[PDB]
Amino acid sequence: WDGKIDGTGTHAMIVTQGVSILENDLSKNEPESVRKNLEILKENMHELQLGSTYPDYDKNAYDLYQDHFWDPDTDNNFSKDNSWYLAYSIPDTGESQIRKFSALARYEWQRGNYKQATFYLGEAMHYFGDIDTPYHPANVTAVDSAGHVKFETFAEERKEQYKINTAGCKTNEAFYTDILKNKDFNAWSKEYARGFAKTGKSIYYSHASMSHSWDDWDYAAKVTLANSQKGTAGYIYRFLHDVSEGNDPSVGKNVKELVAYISTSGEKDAGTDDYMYFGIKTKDGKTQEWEMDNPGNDFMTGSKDTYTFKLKDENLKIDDIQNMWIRKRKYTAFSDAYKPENIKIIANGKVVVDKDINEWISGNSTYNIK
Ligand SMILES: [Zn+2]
Ligand SMILES: [Zn+2]
Repeated sequence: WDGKIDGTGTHAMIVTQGVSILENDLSKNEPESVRKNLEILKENMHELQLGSTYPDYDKNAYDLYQDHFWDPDTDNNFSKDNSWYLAYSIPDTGESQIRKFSALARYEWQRGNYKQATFYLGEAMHYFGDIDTPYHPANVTAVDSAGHVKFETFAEERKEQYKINTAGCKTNEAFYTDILKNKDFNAWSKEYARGFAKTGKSIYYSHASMSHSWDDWDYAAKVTLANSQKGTAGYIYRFLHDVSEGNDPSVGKNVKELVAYISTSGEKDAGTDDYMYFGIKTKDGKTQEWEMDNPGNDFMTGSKDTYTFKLKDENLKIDDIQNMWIRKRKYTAFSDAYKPENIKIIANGKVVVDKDINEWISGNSTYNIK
């Protein structure tokens, strides 16, 4: 979807309606906590809107051209066994970004940081809207500097006509009730989002592609924006319940993957061009290292980088992981010290490590974070 850096545009509309939807569908016997947390979200509407649009303008990433179009099965494929050379981190997908930002949002809300939490939530919804955008050609045709395409700008000038204010039922009915059943947030999200994304892919072939008429486009925008709004409301509903009832999705399950959200200091020369690795050591002495690499320029000054690591051993619990570290290895003979500001590690939907560092890492050395 289209959006603007000031928090306006299609993305912001979706997220704004996501709240109205909840405002009207929330049944009477819903817990006060859910109801009062919704009020806190509404009071931070602007932040929700800024988060909803920010990913298309984020300048603290990898200095690459934005493109938010993936095949709906990408995440599922990357999850299968064998289908990936484990020494390499897994690429970021909209599907995985929903989970990352949702985890960051929950962690922040529980520590009282509502503004930061809302922003992160908005970012999670931005990616859900994307996978719900019916645009799936092999070759993309960008029309602006933010990587948007013509279908999105077409929907943008007509966004107001596509609004909805109800999911179709009350939160005490099937749609909302089914959302709370799966205590495994990450598992639920995967199956929940694919549905919207596949329907979106189908709509692309039958209505939204460039060969279809304007009426087909208007209809495509109508049905996919309704799905996006509804789907978004469902996410926000799940979020409110998760943060209200102190719900933990990682409850006693295996850790097949770890996610690193690294904040590099804004101080001059803090970023590095040297090789960077992440590693872990179990209670039984087994170790595994991964190279943190993405298509763009990694670890830039003041950047916020993301790396997904798939484990060899799929039968380890979070507690079995004793140590965690990052390691630098010289690319050239010239100095290129690295200064990370903060490092968060996520496992099964929960922020298990939140560490401020603000220390220089030089030469070929290892910095332990746990
Ligand atoms: Zn978008
Ligand atoms: Zn986007």
